Amino acid sequence: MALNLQDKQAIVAEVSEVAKGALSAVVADSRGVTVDKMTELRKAGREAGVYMRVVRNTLLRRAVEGTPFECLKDAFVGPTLIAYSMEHPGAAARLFKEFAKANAKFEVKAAAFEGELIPASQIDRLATLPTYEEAIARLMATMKEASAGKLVRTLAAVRDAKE
Amino acid sequence: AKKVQAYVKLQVAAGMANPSPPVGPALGQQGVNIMEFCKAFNAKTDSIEKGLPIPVVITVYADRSFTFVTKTPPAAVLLKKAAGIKSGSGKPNKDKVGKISRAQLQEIAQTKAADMTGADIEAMTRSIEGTARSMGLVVED
Amino acid sequence: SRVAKAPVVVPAGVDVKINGQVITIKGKNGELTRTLNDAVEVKHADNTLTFGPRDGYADGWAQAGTARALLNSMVIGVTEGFTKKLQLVGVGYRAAVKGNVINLSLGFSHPVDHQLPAGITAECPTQTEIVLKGADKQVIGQVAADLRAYRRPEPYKGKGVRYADEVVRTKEAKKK
Amino acid sequence: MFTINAEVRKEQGKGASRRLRAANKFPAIIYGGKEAPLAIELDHDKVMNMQAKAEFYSEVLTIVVDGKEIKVKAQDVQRHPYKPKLQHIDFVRA
Amino acid sequence: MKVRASVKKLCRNCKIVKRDGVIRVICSAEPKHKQRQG
RNA sequence: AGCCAGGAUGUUGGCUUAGAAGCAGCCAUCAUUUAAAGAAAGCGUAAUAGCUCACUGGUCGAGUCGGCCUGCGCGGAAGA
Ligand SMILES: [Mg+2]
Ligand SMILES: [Mg+2]
Ligand SMILES: [Mg+2]
Ligand SMILES: [Mg+2]
Ligand SMILES: [Mg+2]
Ligand SMILES: [Mg+2]
Ligand SMILES: [Mg+2]
Ligand SMILES: [Mg+2]
Ligand SMILES: [Mg+2]
Ligand SMILES: [Mg+2]
Ligand SMILES: [Mg+2]
Ligand SMILES: [Mg+2]
Repeated sequence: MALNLQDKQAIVAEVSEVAKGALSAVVADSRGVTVDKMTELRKAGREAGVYMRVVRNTLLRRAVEGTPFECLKDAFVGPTLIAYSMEHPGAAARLFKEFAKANAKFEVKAAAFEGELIPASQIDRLATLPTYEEAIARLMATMKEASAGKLVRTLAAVRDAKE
Repeated sequence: AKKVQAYVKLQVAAGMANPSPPVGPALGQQGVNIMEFCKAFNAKTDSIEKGLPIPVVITVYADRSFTFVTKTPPAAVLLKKAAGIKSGSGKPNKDKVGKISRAQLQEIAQTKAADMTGADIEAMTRSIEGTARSMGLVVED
Repeated sequence: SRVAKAPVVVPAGVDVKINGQVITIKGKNGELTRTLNDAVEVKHADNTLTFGPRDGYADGWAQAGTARALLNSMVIGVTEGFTKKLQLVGVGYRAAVKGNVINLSLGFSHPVDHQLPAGITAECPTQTEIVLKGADKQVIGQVAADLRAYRRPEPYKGKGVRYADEVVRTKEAKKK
Repeated sequence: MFTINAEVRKEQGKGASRRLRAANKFPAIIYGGKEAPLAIELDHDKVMNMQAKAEFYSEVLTIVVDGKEIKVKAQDVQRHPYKPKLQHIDFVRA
Repeated sequence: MKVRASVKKLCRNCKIVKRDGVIRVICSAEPKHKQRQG
């Protein structure tokens, strides 16, 4: 390895992945298999790539003393074991879901997804981001307005009104 | 994917499928029928071409036969039909025997589109690079 | 040092009766238990037991740490109690228990009937498992040893009385 | 950095000399220049350290005598015939 | 066990203990490494 | 130091190879997957092996490692 120098290094880089970062996910990894790497790196073949890293650096004293890149509320985000997930290029969307549906398949605990940076706070996995470049959800979102929400109430009596 | 349950790989060439002398009672003895190893194989083997070595998983439960999901061949045998000698190493690094270049082996690395641990279409280049240097082959990149 | 310098925390329930150099602990279960010490000085106070050396003794610490651990296992002793478990292997084995004396069949020309000691009882949930709880860690460990002894595990097929924490190497016989 | 403190020898000869290395010291000398040569005793384990650093034989060295800084170069060193210790050291007023 | 006058640990699972006045090697993997008189 | 994890993919590498898919064998030891993972440690295989090691993360929380110069002891050590 090395000393204080190797230390700072991993941080400034790992933490520039939080400064220049598109997104951030904190996932405790008890019982982490190599299949684990074989996943976020498989979901990197034909859907991601090297635009993502996830260095288990719960070195804390490291990854944390080294977020003077402005990462408050992360002392609370420093408990137990974690595997920092940081985005550089691409949207912040897809990356979150990957773990969301990984850990839910068992694939090691997800630290109840303690949440992370970008919005900046605590725990509560949302779905803002992943619904993007699927704007056909805004095609289906208009709900035909005048027509679909029509053929559902203005036209739902007959199929349920002759009682 | 899971882990372990049943799978091996012991063949010579697709040119002569389901051989007897080379493997025989060794091609499978756990749930694999020696005669049933010429039906699901050639169903896709004779479907593209025969010649190159083709190993494969041997997913075996307890339902009579077996199910093998095949993929890619050894990128090392691609030096007997698409490079030079009928052999390979023989005389490794005591003399500059064979020599390939950057040009060749390109579309050889291109075929394995579902068999490469490197999303970087460029990184998965130096991987087969060694697969053509395990016998004493210099590279004229 | 270390193990010695550690606490002990007398769980709300244990009597902790320090009479000079004699400590007696009773609680929940377990017929009390009361051992002795020597170069170690023990101190009660608060909700714990502290263990330290004693000037003039080079045994110190070393005698003190074993004090800790011992005393430690004495608390827990009467608290949770103590584990066990052995399984018999090989056709025609099997154990019994029928009181406080276990009857063993191990392929001799005779049963064995081993008689449990004081503060330790055991049951045979199965023909081939002996599980023996007790307070005195030092004693279960024995009766286990003592039992397993009638027929330690041969290293060829594995027949004999194992623990469960077993490892049984087992090897092939000389070639022909 | 090579700074070594010593004391002017009150005795000399194999007698006192063997009493030095006995009490974890050792004899030294300092000659050169128009200044008359000097009887010096150094601490073993101290200097034993400075001599392992290959820098000890190339860079000038500084000697403190009752507090008077001499500074010389490591002319010659006598080692033990079979142990890792110093026997005696010559020093030149350079 | 071996009663050599030099004991030496051999494997990595070989221990080296003094029980009574006697140095011994205790190997957990291989019993051929068991030794006394050291 | 324990204890919790992990230890792949090109690559079953080709090879004097009956069969060799890391370890009686030859020579090679290069490049990826990433926090680490050696064509390389061990048991030992009909051949797969199954299960475990260097090396990295976690827990814990103050020391820990091996040489050097020296003092005193242990084994080595059986006889009428
Ligand atoms: Mg670290
Ligand atoms: Mg005179
Ligand atoms: Mg004399
Ligand atoms: Mg004895
Ligand atoms: Mg540690
Ligand atoms: Mg482990
Ligand atoms: Mg093989
Ligand atoms: Mg080989
Ligand atoms: Mg082998
Ligand atoms: Mg790293
Ligand atoms: Mg280690
Ligand atoms: Mg001596």
